[PDB]
Amino acid sequence: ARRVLVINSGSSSLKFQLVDPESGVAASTGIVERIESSPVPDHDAALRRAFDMLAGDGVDLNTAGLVAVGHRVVHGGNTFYRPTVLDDAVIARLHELSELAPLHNPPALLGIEVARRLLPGIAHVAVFDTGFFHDLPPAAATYAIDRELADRWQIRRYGFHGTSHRYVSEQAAAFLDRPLRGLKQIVLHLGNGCSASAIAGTRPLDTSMGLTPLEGLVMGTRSGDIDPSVVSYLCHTAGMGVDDVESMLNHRSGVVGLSGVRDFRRLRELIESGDGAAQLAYSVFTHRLRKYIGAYLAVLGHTDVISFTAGIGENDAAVRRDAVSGMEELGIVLDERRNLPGAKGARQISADDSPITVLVVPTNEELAIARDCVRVLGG
Amino acid sequence: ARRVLVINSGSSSLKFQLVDPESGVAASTGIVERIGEESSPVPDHDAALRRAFDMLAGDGVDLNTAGLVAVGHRVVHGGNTFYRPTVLDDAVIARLHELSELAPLHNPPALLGIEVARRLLPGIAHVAVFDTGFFHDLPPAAATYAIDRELADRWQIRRYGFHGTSHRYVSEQAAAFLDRPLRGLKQIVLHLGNGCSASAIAGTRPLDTSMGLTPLEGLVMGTRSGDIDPSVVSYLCHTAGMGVDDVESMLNHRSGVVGLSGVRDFRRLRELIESGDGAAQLAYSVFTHRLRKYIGAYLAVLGHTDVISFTAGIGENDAAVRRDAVSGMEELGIVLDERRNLPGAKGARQISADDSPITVLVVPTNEELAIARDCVRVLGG
Repeated sequence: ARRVLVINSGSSSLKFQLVDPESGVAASTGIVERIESSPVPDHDAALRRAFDMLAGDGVDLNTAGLVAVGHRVVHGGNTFYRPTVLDDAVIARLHELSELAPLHNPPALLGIEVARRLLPGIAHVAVFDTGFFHDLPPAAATYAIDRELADRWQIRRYGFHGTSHRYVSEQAAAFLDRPLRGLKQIVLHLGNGCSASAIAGTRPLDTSMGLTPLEGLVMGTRSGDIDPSVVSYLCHTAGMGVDDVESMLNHRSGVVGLSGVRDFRRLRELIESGDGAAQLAYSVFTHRLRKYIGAYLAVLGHTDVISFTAGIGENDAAVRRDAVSGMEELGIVLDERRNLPGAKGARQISADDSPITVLVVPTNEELAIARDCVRVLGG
Repeated sequence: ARRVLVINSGSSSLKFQLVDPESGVAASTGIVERIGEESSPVPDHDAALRRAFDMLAGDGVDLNTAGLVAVGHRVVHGGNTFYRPTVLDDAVIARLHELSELAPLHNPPALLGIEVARRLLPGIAHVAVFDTGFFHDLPPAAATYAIDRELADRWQIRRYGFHGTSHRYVSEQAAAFLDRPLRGLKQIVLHLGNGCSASAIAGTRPLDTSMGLTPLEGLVMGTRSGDIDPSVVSYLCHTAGMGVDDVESMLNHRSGVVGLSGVRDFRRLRELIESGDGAAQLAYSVFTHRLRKYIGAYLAVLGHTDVISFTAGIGENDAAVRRDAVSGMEELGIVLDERRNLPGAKGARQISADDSPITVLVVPTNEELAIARDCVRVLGG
């Protein structure tokens, strides 16, 4: 029996999961936090802690049938898109992308360097969150700005949550018992970050995030779509700097910017007690999502299935209902008995007579990455 | 017969028209160009308007016997302050000056047009009409961006929308073409010209629109980018060393169709495509994909939709653009008819098949007439 250790290395925290790719069982899962007065000063002590934690649940990596270490990287730019076996020269090369993702890419490189020292007798593979969308058609990838300037600095729509969108699309096909290559579909990843995609066969046609993960849907702490003139306008009126504006749009916007709350489950309570700011944030969220659904129906022309996924998507009945209500003339009919809170697994939530099928499909990024590692190392 | 003089006062040029609001008949039309140039006999805005009186005299208008009753002035941005057609006086003009950070390039020359005209025609009433007015009322879920609330409130940041005069007027003509009251109709309007925008409308109330805080947001345009990740500004500061103000200017003046292909006129674009140019085909396909998305989005906002209308310079004339925008949409209720879509006819006309669940029209826009009828109405009779 064989296993893959999957790592997600951010700036103040580190996530890990040890998983068997054939059965899908997770032997051990955990997170190291707060990497100021902390027992974990740097990234070296952090990986050492994860080891102690694995030992504590009865795991030993010499006995566990370890065959690979998989590392998550947010941005592969225009040059890294397939799963990639790591060496010295590939790693040096990866440093050139920090321009595109300065908060997220450098701590992943830290995680790679440490893992390679402490575990030199095992192959290490990088997997890129941008990779599924590398082949977007040019009509959808190209922004309408100065050509020469765009090509020089590699500006285009990159897209994110690629591992999740590809996994759900495959599982939706299996649930329906139909070949994936003959399907057209829409996927909605609703978590702390939010994005939508439109997919034909095995190839994506469009997606809601852009150059960076800021664009598109309304999120927990990010604005999504906004006129790029806000930057200039805030400079000339408020005397705000460019770095200040960008930071406000990433960490002090979305639901928290409108209502003061990040935690989506608190928002329902505050609405029932008559808080006006909370009701406005929920309806701004809902309005943006309805637009992306209609826009992708037109892009596709004919749509077989629509699927909800991630933390909010798999669990929030009110959200799914408010996303597609009043759309029967477009082909969507929801069934209230089936859309009930508290259900489990892949399931149908639309009426039997709905022209377009609607599903909940749970996501499993770590399991998809483990299967990617084994494939690249020769089956 | 009574008549109104309608004025559009830009930085380098001034447009005008003398029109009868009851008959729709335009007695004189024209433009004064190259204002401020060393070569030019027109050094400032005072001389330009005087030039315009002479052309009217040339065209046969005896100004003292023409039955003139108002001057209509168009202004791009009214903020949250001015949204109805407004009788001008010196107090109103002072309040307008304070709004110029919302429109640094377009608002100032329109104020100059007002001040010159009040001095030369002091015994006629003057009226301002705001391109933002129709959208002042958007529902809060469509008007509000998802950013820091205290911040948005202090600096008056919201979706304002533009092409207001055109969207309203076309929505009224569509209802009239069909023999139906406006209050019972849900409709989409597509204004495709040098600038481009879309709206979603329920009776007399707009539900959404594609331009935003400024005219930069939404569809792909002649020289403007439309939608793009706001992170471009940040990214270009750090890597190409560009200043905020130069990015803004690039996004407004060197993007769009021109940025991708080198070309302006859409009639030139077609010839380049049919001759096989690769960059031209790409520019046009990016333009088309963005437009298809806005049509789908607003079908979902409305829920049920009665009619879709094309208008302005491209919408009224270009039959390939219409076909590319709505083909392949039969499962959404749209069926186009090839024979009615052909170039040649002018005037309001149907282009969908007789049995299409959703009706599709071409409806010509007449912004000068709409503005003249507003002047007469606010002046009490």
